[PDB]
Amino acid sequence: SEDDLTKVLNYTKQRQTEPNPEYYGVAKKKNIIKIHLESFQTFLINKKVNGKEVTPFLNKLSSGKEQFTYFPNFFHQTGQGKTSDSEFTMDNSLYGLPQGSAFSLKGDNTYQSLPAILDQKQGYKSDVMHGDYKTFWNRDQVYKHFGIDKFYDATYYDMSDKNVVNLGLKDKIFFKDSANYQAKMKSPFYSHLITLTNHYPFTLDEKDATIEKSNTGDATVDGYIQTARYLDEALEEYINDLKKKGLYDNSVIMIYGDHYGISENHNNAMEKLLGEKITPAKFTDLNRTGFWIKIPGKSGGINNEYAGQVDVMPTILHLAGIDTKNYLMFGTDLFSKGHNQVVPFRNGDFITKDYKYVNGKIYSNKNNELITTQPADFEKNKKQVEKDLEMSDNVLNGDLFRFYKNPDFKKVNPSKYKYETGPK
Ligand SMILES: O=P([O-])([O-])OC[C@@H](O)CO
Ligand SMILES: [Mn+2]
Repeated sequence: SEDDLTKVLNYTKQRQTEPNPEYYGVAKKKNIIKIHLESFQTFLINKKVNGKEVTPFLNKLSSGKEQFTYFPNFFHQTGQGKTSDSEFTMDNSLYGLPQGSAFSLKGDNTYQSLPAILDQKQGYKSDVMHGDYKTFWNRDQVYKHFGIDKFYDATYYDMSDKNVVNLGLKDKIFFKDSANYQAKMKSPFYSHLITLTNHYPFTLDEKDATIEKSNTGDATVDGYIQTARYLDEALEEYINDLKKKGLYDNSVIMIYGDHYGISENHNNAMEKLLGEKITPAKFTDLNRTGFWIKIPGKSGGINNEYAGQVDVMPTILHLAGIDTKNYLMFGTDLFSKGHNQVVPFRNGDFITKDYKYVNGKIYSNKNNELITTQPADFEKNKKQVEKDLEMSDNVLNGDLFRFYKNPDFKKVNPSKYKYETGPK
């Protein structure tokens, strides 16, 4: 069993990259704000419906002219855990499980998570804010194992009828109250805001909508337009509030969609919306969920690197100026020249710069046309993908961090974390 840990540690060594000297430690001890966009897909970026931009603010950020670096080729790598899978991978650089939810099933495993590393190395206090109750997706248990200090769940927000839609709190009230909670925190903090409104079935009260539905006839797709617009507006206003509170300029700010909102069940309506048949290759391309990052002292831009949510943890750690040689991680720093441009999907599909592998076939990214002559690096890349998923599963199924005496990590005591019921 310590042998099983050893094999995984050895496996993750070869991909390790040196930080880019232009980015290394540039955000040391700066506040880090992480904004989750529920069910957000980047096919929305620059999209118009009835002549109106669905997501006008994120369109500005995605221009590269607004202090954020946008990655248009950034993919979620989630499975059945949905939001919890995305959270898991964002804070651990490990995959979720092939079936079921790592949060629900591995909630008392041992972890060496991002928030705990930031606390230990640099005195970061961590928090999550979310307008649902704390035991959904077993977050109450899981976050103590991650070493998250505070969890502002639904009990920190007014959950009256006028304030809720679908699963709970409306994003505009969420961001407004959350900005006010962040303004009262001590620096350095690591704050994760998880939104809720842009969630299946994508229902929005008429009085809240500012764009009309598309007219595909598919209620899911047509509704998604309105909730996506609403989230875009909530976010624009949130960024405004940060600027007013003095929490914008000197914060690392990251924004990301957690996973796709529109499944292959809606291929008819998506063909109408996007004006193209939704083939398996095309659906794979639509799994782009986006990453936007603003780093103090650095200009924004567009970076076309193919990458996944596994790459976020090592990127943040290198921005903080933390040496990561001893962390068991599957991703690599987005800003390093050695970044590994292969993105495994939970189902064994994967994408690279040049081609994608989807249900046992290879397609060129240029045109999504079938490739018949195997690329030079295909067997190497396919093997990496398969071994990545298997090795990550070995960590979760063997609870392998139990056997790791890591010179750069003090074991978390989960009983030291408690999330009290809020005033609301
Ligand atoms: O996992 P899902 O269903 O996308 O997200 C739901 C939640 O985050 C609710 O708390
Ligand atoms: Mn989600």
